[PDB]
Amino acid sequence: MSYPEKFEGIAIQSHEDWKNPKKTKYDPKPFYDHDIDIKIEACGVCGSDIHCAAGHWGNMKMPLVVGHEIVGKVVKLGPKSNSGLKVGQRVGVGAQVFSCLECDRCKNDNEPYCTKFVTTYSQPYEDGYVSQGGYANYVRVHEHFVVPIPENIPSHLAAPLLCGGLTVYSPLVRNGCGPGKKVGIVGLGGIGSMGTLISKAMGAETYVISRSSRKREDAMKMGADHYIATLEEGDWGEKYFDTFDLIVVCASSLTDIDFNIMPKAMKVGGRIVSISIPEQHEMLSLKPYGLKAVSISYSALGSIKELNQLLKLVSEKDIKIWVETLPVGEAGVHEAFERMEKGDVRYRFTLVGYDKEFSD
Amino acid sequence: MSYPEKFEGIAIQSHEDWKNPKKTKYDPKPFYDHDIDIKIEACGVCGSDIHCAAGHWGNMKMPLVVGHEIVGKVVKLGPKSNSGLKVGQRVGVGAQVFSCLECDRCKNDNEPYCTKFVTTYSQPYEDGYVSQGGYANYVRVHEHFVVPIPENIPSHLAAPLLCGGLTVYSPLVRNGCGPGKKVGIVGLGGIGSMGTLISKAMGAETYVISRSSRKREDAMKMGADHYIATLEEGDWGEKYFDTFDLIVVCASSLTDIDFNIMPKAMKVGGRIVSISIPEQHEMLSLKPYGLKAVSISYSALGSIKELNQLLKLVSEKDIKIWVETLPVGEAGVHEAFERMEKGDVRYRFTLVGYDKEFSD
Ligand SMILES: NC(=O)c1ccc[n+]([C@@H]2O[C@H](COP(=O)([O-])OP(=O)(O)OC[C@H]3O[C@@H](n4cnc5c(N)ncnc54)[C@H](OP(=O)(O)O)[C@@H]3O)[C@@H](O)[C@H]2O)c1
Ligand SMILES: NC(=O)c1ccc[n+]([C@@H]2O[C@H](COP(=O)([O-])OP(=O)(O)OC[C@H]3O[C@@H](n4cnc5c(N)ncnc54)[C@H](OP(=O)(O)O)[C@@H]3O)[C@@H](O)[C@H]2O)c1
Ligand SMILES: [Zn+2]
Ligand SMILES: [Zn+2]
Ligand SMILES: [Zn+2]
Ligand SMILES: [Zn+2]
Repeated sequence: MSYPEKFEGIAIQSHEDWKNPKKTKYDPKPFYDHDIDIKIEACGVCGSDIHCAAGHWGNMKMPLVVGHEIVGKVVKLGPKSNSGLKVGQRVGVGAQVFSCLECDRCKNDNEPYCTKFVTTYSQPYEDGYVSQGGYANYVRVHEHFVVPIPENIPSHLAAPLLCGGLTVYSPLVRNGCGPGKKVGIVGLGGIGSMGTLISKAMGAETYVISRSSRKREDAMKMGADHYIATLEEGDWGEKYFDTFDLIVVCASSLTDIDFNIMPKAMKVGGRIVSISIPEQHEMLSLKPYGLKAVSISYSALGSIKELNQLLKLVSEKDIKIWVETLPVGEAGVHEAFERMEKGDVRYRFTLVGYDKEFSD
Repeated sequence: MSYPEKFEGIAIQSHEDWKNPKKTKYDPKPFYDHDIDIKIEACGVCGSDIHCAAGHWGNMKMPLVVGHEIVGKVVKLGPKSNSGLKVGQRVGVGAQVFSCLECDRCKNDNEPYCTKFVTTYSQPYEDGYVSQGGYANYVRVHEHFVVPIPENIPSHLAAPLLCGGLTVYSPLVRNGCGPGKKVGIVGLGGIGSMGTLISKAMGAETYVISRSSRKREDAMKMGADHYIATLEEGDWGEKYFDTFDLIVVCASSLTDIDFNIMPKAMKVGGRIVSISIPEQHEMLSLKPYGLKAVSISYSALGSIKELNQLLKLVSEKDIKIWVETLPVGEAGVHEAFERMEKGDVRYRFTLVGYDKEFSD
């Protein structure tokens, strides 16, 4: 029906026909004291959107609305709301959508690591409702996880930051990325590029680390201080020995990644932080003998604090990421999904034209 | 013959008979401009002394004088010596004995991680001579790697800190071991014991992590603010979820770290540092999302700068490690290698009584 009782969206109907989501109406989650309703206007197509829909993460209950780099207008506020969020405001919602908000980790700005963590879609809340929203007309989210979008960031350029961006930003900040450091980006995909830009915006000397040579010209155009092509090096660890302070791995998979070499290019005390979550059938493998004075670790999304910090940065040092736009709808999400599989993205897809697709 | 012509120690003869080191004389390494000669007066038994003799590091060119926790007085100073070391001065030498002292890692106090790194024993120098010293009347080391043992530290207690000690000290100071911070030591062995102490010494709430409760009492005696039993407490990472900032492991190895549990006990940002040395080819496989907000790596000895700090620390806060001495001689050694390869050590042996064993 309409916005209050039913939500509509382009939802995955089966993990086999994942490339052909169908428009669907579905019950919103129950509305809670702090939840907020957002009418979407733009959403970013994230690699996770794919892994999930393709069933790479396990059998997900269907139907399923994906997409978690949401930008839209506040349309209704929860009873016990409190955060200046005002109906009509252009806000954003990323990958996380809930946290206990009371444990130390939460109060210490580490809600991505909260015990009661809940992702935007494909997860059941305590009430049992499995998070939806994203490629839809409305999303229902607890206010703590809704951020304001700096007035000067085009929606189609703000959206991706909400997850792909925040995902590189959190590890970068936390691990010293900034003036005078030598940062490295593995995998120039959707996150990688944002991670390259954001890298520079923070002040470091960034190295893009890809396997083929295709993305070279593009990397420099983003401000890369240098480019490396694994397949063309034979042992870049050996060659770039003792150069990197921090390296963030943003690959969609870890199969074409040598964690037995990477350490060499790491300065004493350097740190390797992987950001990826590959198919359920993959491990992070390496001969430990190399983690000599080098630390390897995995990182989740970022804190909402960091998320606002990023939004501030992109807004201030005026960051313009690489996005292509497609209209929400079965045909658009199809092309989006299709191309993401083909890796045929000039980095980021942002579904738009939400109002001329969902009507009432 | 004697000191100038050639030394003599309790050398090993074969990786097989490694438990029966026969006394042997050998030509000292060349005496370069900046080297120094030390008539050892005390030495500590390091686990690695065993590991090397047993051949866990591969087949070594025989014979071989192990031991690299050397304590002794200065005999001669190379023609260009400029450390400020006086002859007869009480100094010490540990696991490292050389570094290019010209590379960045060096001018930045990271000698252990230097390219031209050379260990105290069983390794050829730039010139080919295989490093000796240790369980002998003397040892010829580059002055740079000679530290002035503090006047108030009984030489049978100073020695262990040269290696063992320093090995845990570094990981601790480099990872912020101190007031507030909650340190966790895994493996109440030799290195593990000096760790618990130094940890408390440095002002950090310390937990000792062993599987059994055997050493449970000793731990509390050394200052441990708490004790944990691996096998005994089942899922300790759960019980102690989100507590440790740092954990320096000293057990069997890094690939024995049940990451399906240990990480759990690490607070977001936590560091698991192994101090054991992995096989150049051991390969580790943890979930891509296993080290969630937890890093993992290993450390090697420490810089002399740190080595001195440790000494200064031990001197001032006056710490006494749990040492048991033995006669520096074929007989003694056997008792040591024999009780080391068993754990029948009250943490650290110190082969003393040099003067009354080598004569001339
Ligand atoms: N922890 C978190 O909070 C979080 C949040 C969001 C996403 N993620 C993870 O981030 C990934 C999403 O990727 P994305 O959306 O940023 O980018 P994407 O547009 O999917 O591109 C991924 C890029 O990584 C590289 N890649 C793909 N397959 C690879 C393989 N087999 N071996 C080595 N490199 C490969 C490619 O770059 P090159 O060809 O240039 O090497 C590719 O362009 C997923 O794995 C997801 O689980 C984690
Ligand atoms: N990187 C460096 O600079 C450096 C310098 C010196 C030494 N090291 C390394 O440090 C180790 C030397 O040990 P150490 O001399 O300090 O002590 P040690 O007296 O040899 O005792 C080692 C202790 O670790 C634990 N352990 C032994 N086998 C184990 C196993 N299979 N699984 C789990 N835990 C086990 C035991 O403690 P619990 O029974 O209480 O658990 C044992 O008492 C070697 O592995 C060496 O390579 C590295
Ligand atoms: Zn929480
Ligand atoms: Zn994402
Ligand atoms: Zn040692
Ligand atoms: Zn050097």
